[PDB]
Amino acid sequence: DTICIGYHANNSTDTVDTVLEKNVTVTHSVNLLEDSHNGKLCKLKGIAPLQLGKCNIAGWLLGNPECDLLLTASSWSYIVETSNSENGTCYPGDFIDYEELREQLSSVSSFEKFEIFPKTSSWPNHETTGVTAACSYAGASSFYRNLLWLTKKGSSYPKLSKSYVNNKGKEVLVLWGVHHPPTGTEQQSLYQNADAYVSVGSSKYNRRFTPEIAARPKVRGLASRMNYYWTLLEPGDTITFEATGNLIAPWYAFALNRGSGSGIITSDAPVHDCNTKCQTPHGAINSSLPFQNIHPVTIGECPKYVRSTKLRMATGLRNIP
Amino acid sequence: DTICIGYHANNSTDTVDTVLEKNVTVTHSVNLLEDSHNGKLCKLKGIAPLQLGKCNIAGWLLGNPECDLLLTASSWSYIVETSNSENGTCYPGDFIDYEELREQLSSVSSFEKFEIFPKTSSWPNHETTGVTAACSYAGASSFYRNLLWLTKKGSSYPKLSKSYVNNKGKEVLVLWGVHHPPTGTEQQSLYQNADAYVSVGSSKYNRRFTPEIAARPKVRGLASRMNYYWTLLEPGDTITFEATGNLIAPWYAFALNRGSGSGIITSDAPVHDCNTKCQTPHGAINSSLPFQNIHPVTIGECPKYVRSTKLRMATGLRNIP
Amino acid sequence: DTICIGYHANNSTDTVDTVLEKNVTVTHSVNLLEDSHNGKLCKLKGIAPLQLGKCNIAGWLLGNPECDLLLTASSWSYIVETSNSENGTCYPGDFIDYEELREQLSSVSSFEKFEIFPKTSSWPNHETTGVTAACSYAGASSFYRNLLWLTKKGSSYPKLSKSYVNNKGKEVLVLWGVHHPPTGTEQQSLYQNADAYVSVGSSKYNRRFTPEIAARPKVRGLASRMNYYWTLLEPGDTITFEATGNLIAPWYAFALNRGSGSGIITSDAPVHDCNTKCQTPHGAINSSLPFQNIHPVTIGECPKYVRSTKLRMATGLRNIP
Amino acid sequence: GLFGAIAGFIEGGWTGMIDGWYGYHHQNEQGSGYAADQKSTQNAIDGITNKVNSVIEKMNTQFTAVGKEFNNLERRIENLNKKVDDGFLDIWTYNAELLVLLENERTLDFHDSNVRNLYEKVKSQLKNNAKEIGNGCFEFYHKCDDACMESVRNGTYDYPKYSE
Amino acid sequence: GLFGAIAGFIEGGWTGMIDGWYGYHHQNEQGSGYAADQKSTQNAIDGITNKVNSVIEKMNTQFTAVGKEFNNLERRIENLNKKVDDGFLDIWTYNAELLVLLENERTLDFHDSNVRNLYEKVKSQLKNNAKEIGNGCFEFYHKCDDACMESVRNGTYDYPKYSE
Amino acid sequence: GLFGAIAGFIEGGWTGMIDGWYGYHHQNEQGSGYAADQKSTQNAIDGITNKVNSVIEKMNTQFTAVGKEFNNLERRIENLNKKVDDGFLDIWTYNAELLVLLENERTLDFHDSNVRNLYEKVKSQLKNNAKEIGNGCFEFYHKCDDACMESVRNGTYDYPKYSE
Ligand SMILES: *[C@@H]1O[C@H](CO)[C@@H](O[C@@H]2O[C@H](CO)[C@@H](O[C@@H]3O[C@H](CO)[C@@H](O)[C@H](O)[C@@H]3O)[C@H](O)[C@H]2NC(C)=O)[C@H](O)[C@H]1NC(C)=O
Ligand SMILES: *[C@@H]1O[C@H](CO)[C@@H](O)[C@H](O)[C@H]1NC(C)=O
Ligand SMILES: *[C@@H]1O[C@H](CO)[C@@H](O)[C@H](O)[C@H]1NC(C)=O
Ligand SMILES: *[C@@H]1O[C@H](CO)[C@@H](O)[C@H](O)[C@H]1NC(C)=O
Repeated sequence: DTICIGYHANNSTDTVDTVLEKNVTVTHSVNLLEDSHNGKLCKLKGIAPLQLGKCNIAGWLLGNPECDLLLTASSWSYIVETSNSENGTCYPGDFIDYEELREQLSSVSSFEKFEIFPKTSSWPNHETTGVTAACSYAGASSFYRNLLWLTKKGSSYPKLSKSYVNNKGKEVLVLWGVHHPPTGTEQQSLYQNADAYVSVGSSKYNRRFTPEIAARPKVRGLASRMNYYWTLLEPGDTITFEATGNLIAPWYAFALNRGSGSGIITSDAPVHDCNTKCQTPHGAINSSLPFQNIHPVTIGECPKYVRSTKLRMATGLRNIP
Repeated sequence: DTICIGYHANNSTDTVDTVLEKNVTVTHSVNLLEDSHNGKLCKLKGIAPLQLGKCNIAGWLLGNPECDLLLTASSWSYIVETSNSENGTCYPGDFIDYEELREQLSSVSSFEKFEIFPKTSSWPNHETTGVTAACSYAGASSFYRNLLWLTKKGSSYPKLSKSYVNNKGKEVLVLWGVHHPPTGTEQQSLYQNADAYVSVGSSKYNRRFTPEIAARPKVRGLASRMNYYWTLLEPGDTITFEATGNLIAPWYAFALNRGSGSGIITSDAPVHDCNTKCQTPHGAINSSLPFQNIHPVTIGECPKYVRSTKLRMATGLRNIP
Repeated sequence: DTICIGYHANNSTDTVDTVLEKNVTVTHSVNLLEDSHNGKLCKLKGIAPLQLGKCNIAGWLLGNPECDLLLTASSWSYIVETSNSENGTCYPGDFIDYEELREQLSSVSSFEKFEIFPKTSSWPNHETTGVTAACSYAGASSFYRNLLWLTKKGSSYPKLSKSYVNNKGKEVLVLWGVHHPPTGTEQQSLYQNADAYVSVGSSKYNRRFTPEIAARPKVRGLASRMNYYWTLLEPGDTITFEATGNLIAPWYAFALNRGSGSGIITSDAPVHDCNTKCQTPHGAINSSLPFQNIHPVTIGECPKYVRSTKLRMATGLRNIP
Repeated sequence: GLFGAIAGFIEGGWTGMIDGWYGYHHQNEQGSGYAADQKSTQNAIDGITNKVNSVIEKMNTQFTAVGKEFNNLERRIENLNKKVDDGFLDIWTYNAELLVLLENERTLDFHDSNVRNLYEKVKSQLKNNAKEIGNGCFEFYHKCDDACMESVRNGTYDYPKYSE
Repeated sequence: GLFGAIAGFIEGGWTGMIDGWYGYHHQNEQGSGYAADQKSTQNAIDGITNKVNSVIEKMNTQFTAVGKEFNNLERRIENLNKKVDDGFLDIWTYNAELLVLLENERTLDFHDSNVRNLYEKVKSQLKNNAKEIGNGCFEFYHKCDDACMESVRNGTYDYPKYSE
Repeated sequence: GLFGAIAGFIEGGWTGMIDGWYGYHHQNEQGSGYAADQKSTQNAIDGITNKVNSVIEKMNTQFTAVGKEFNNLERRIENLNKKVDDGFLDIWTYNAELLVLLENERTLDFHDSNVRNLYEKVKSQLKNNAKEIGNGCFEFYHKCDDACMESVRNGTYDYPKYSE
C-alpha cells in the first residue's frame, strides 16, 4: 500500500571536495589529475631519443675519443643526457652558442656523419698528425675524431684555402675550432706565424678569428685553449676555410633535417621501447587527462602542470547508506 | 474558464551548448566571439602605418635604389611589410642588431631625413662615385641613396675625420657600413692601405673595424661582403668617424622621436584611410567583444585570440514550438 | 497564535556586485582585494635590502669616490636604488654585462670586500699613483677606490704577470678595466708601448683586450674611454692578469655566496625595520589576500596584480530592513 | 529543467505570446488570448543584460604588439616567446569555452526558475478556487471575466470574493 | 541539499537499488521490491557524461618542449623563462582547483534537483488518492497491484479509476 | 530570488533577530519574540566560511621578483617581458572579476535556498494543524505555548497531538 521515492547508495569510499564542504562521500567519481608515471624514458611520437652514453652533446659532436658510436642514430625525437655524461670538450676552451646548437639539434629526422675534408688528400702542404695528452684514448695521447689539428710542415705554414659545396640536399652541420697558445713562443713553434688568422665564410655566415695569446691557469694540464665554432650550411651553399695558422680543421661533418619544437631531457631513468605522447624527466605519463602533478618541464603533448595533489570530480551523488 | 502559466516560443533556429547538453535550441542569443574583419590595414591611434612598397626596413633605411619612389610620412603607428618587399641590403653582408632596429622603429611621431655629411663639401680627397652591379637599378649599376662608397682619389686614401653634433633636439639615427674585399689586391686597388681601419665613436658608442680579407662564395656575384652598423645619437651628443679605408660613409641620416609598444605587420591587405583599435594582418576588427578567432598575431587593444569557432551565449530560454 | 519563518537584517551599508544585479546591499561581506600599502621599504625573509645612497651598483662596485664603501652589509635580500643614485662610472666607457652582474648581486649571503692585489706590494715595476679630474673627491682629482691605475715607470712599462688563487671557499667577484686613449701619442705617453694588450684568464674565463685608439667626443672632459670587465671566480680557481699596458688593475675585490630569485627595486620610499613577505616600490603590502592593485612589479610572495578597484565577496544575504 | 518548469510539468512554449518571456493564457466567457507578466519578464531582461555586459565589459586590454622577430641564433627565446603566446591561447580558449557552457546552463535555469516562481505565485492566490490540471493551467470553478483574469495577472486577485 | 531532497526530507539512500541513480520502492500485498526510473537516471547520466567530457576535451594540447637551457651570462632571461612557467603554474592550479570545487557543488545540487523533480512528478499524478507521509513515501487510499505500481513508474497512472 | 523566498513571498528581514541568519518569530498567549535556527545557520556559516577560505587559500604563491632590467639593444625581450606581465594581468583581472560576480550570485541563492528549506521543513511537520497565511507565517488550528513552539524549532513537533 506504499510507493517510495529515493536515491542510490553503495559501498563507495570515494570522497570529493566542494566549495561548501570538504570530503563529501559520493557513489561515483572520476579523476581529472594524472598522479602517476611509468618511471621510464620512452619513444616520443614513435621515435626513440638520442642516447649519448658517457658523453654530452659537445663531446659527441666533436668526436671526443671516449664517445663510442659506431653510428649516430638516423633520427631522434629528443635527446637524453644522464648524470654519466661527463665528457665534453677534452681540450679546454669555450663552445660558442652551445645552448643554441643543442636546442636546434633536439630533434632530427635524417642524421648522417660523413667525411667533409678527408685527412689524407686534403692538406698536402700542412702536417695533420698533431695530438694531445688532454684528449686520450687507451692511455695514449690522441685528438678529436671529427676534427683535424693542422700544424706547420717543415718550418712553414702556407696560407690554406679549402671549400666544401653542399650537395647533400639537406643541412650540413660544420664544426671547427681555433687554438689559442699560452705563449708567443708556442705560436711560432706550431703554426710558424705570429700574424696568423682563421677565416670562415658562406652565403649566410662570415667571421674571422685571431689567436689570443696569454698566460692561463692549467686546465687538464694545458695553459692553452681551444674554442669551438659551428654553422648550419644550407643545401647548395658553399663554405670556405682560409687560415695562416691556428685552425682546427673539420674532418667529419653531419648532414641533417631539423625537426622543431623539441628539447633535451636530463634523467637517469632507463630508456625503453615503450611509446608516449608526453615525456617527463621522472617518466612518461598518459596525456588523456587535462592535468598532471608529475613535473612542470615536459616534452610532448601534455596535461597542464599543477601542484594539486587531488582533483576528483563528482559524477554520482552524496552517498548515504 | 481557464488561466494558464507559460513561456515564450518562436521560430528561432539559434543553438547554444551547455555543460549538461549539446546543441540546445534557444529563443534568443548573443555572440561573444568576433568572427569578422574588414580586410583592410587601417590607422592605429589616428595614424596610418608606414608602407615600404618594394622594400623592407633595411632597404628603406639604407636607401636601396628601388625605394626612391616611396612617400613616407612624419609619423606612423606601425610598419607594414608585404610579400612584395624583396629589396633589402643589395650588397651582401650582415645587418647588425637588425631585428632590434626594426623593433625600435616600429612607431615614431616625428620623422625627417636630412643630410648629415653633404656629398659635395665633405670628401674632397676621396672618390664618392663608387657603384656596384649588385645594387643595380633599371639595368644600370648603382648604389645606396643614403650612403656613400668612399674610395681613394688618384692613388691615396688619406685618413679622414668627420664629426656630427646633434642639434635636432631629438634622437638622430646614424647608419653606416664597412666593406670587406675578398682579396688584398682589391683592397689596395680601392683603398691602397692594407692596414686600413674604421673607427666610430660617440658618448654612448665606441667601436673599431678592420677589413677582413678572405675568399668567400659569391652572393649576387660578389665574393666581397658589406656589413651594416647603426646607432641612436642622443640630443646634444656628437658622433665622430675616422677611417683610412673600407668605410661606407653616412650621407643622409634620420632625426626622430621613438614611440613604444608597437610592431611590424606582414600583410598583402590594402592600406586605407579607415580607423581601428585592433589591427590584424588579415584586416582590422571590432574590439568591443572579449574574444576573436581572426588572427593570433595582433597590434592594438584587442580581444583575446581563441581557437573557438563558436562562442554563443544564451540570453533567452529554450525554444519549444 | 502564530509562528513565522524569516531571515537576518541589519544596518550594514556594505554592497557587492552580482552577475545579475549591481550593488546589492548585503548584511556581511569580505574583501578579496588589498588596496593599501604602508609606504615603507621593509625586510624580505628577515633581512634588510642593500641601500646604495647617492651611487648606483656600478659606482659602489668600482668604488666611485662619491660613494660609501665597507659599510656594505654581510647579506641582503634585494637592492634599493633611488632617484638620487646618479654616480656611476665617473670615467666614461662601457660596463660589460652590467645588467647581468646587477641581477646576480640582487641577493647575496656572506659578502665581504677584500684586497686582492695590495697597492703597496703588488706592482713594484709600475706607477700606481695615476688619478683623474673626471673622478673627483673633495674638489681634488682622484680615482676609483677598488681599482688601481698602472702607468709607466721611468720610460718603461715591462710585461706584468699577476695571479690570484681563490682560497676563500666561495665565489670571488673580480672587476677590472681597460683604458683606451684618444690618440696614439697619449698611448705612448702613458703606457710607453704602441703595441699593447691586456690578457685575463682563468679556468672558465678567457679573453683578450687591445687598446683601440680613435678620436671621440669629450665625455666629462675626456676623449679617453674606460671599459669595465668582470668575472665570478670559482673556489680553488686561479685568475691571471698579464698586460703590457692599458690595464686598470684590480685593487679590491668581493667574496660572496650568491642567492637567487630576487631583484632590484627603484624607490624613494624610506627603509625601516619592519617585515613583509611582499615588497612593492610604493610600499609593503599584506600577502594574505589573493589580489592586489598596488603595483604589477613586486618582489616576494605576493598577491596577483589586478586592475580591479573593487573585489568584494558576499557572505551574508540581501539586507532588507 | 533544474526547477522542473520549462520542459517540466509545463511541456511547451507559446508562439502566440509575442510581448514577453513569461505570461498567462486566459480563456473565459468573453474570449481567449495571451498576456505577458511584465514584472517577471522585465526583471529577467535586466538580469541577463547585466550578465552579458559583465562578461563583455570586464575584459580590458592594454595596447600590445604580439609579434616578435628573432634571428637564427636566437632560437631559444623565439621558442620562449612562442610558449607565451601558445600558453595564453590555451588558457583563454579553455576558459572562454567553459564560461559559455556553464553560464548557458545557469541562464536556462534562471528562466526555468522564473517560470516556476510565477506558477506558484498564482497557485498561492487561487488556492482551491481553481483546479490544478498540471501543464501549467488552472481551470476555474467559478466565472472569471477579463476583469477577473487581470486581477490574477496583477496579483490583486480576491479569494474572499469567490465562494461560488 | 540545495533542493532539500537528498539529505533532505528524504533522509537516506537505498543500497538495495543497484540499477539506477533514482527510483522507487513499492510495497503492497503481492510483495515488495526496488525499481529504478530509467528516464531520469539516463537523463542525469547523459548530462553528467557531457559535463565530464566537456572539462577534459575542451583542453587544447600542442606538442611543446617546456625546458630551456641558459648559460651563466643569460641568467635574466632564465628567470624570465621561470616566471612564465611559474605563472602558468599559478593560473592553471588556481582555476582547476575552483573548477572542481564549484562544479562538484553543482553536480550534487543537480542530483538533489532530480530527486525532487521525480518526487513532485509522482505527487501530481496521485493527488489526493494517496496520503503524503514524508521521507518520499506515499500511502495509497486504495489497493495497488504490480500493474498499478508500474503505472506510477511509467507516468501513465490513471487517476479517474482509483478514487474511494 | 532564484528560490523565491527571500525578496519572495517572504518580503523582508527581521532587524530584531541578531543571533542568526535565519530564524523564527513566535507569538502566543505567553508572549512574542525572535529565535534563530541553529542547525541551518551553522551549516550556512560553515559553507560560506569554506567558500571564502577556498577562494583565498587555493591561491599558492612562490617568491618572485617580477622586475627585469634591459639595455637599449635588448628592446625585444624587454617587450617580451612586458607581454608576459601584461598577459597575466589581463587573465587574473578578468577571472577574479567574474569569479566574484558569479559566486556572489550563488551565495545569495544559497541563502534563498536555506530559507525555503527551513520553511517547508516546518510546513511538512505541521501539515493541516496550521493555516498557511503567507509571508512565511503559520496560524495554528490549536493552542501552542512556548513548550510547543520549541518543538517546531527542534523538529520534534507532534502533529497527532494537536487536531484540537
Ligand atoms: C672522460 O671522462 C673521464 C672521467 O669522467 C676522464 O677520465 C679522467 O677523469 C679524472 C677525474 O676523475 C681526471 O683526473 C686527473 O688525474 C690525473 C692523474 O691521472 C691528475 O694529475 C689530475 O690532477 C686529475 O686528478 C683525468 O685527467 C681524466 N683522464 C684523463 C686522461 O685526463 C677522461 O679524461 C674523459 N675523456 C677525455 C677525452 O677527456
Ligand atoms: C593511460 O592509458 C589508459 C587510458 O587513460 C589508462 O588505463 C592508464 O592508466 C593511463 N596511464 C597511466 C599511467 O595512468
Ligand atoms: C657624480 O660625481 C661627480 C664627481 O665624481 C660629481 O661632479 C657629480 O655631481 C656627481 N653626480 C651628481 C648627480 O651630483
Ligand atoms: C592583511 O593585513 C593584516 C596583516 O598585518 C591582517 O591582520 C589582515 O587580516 C589582512 N587583511 C585581510 C583583509 O585579511
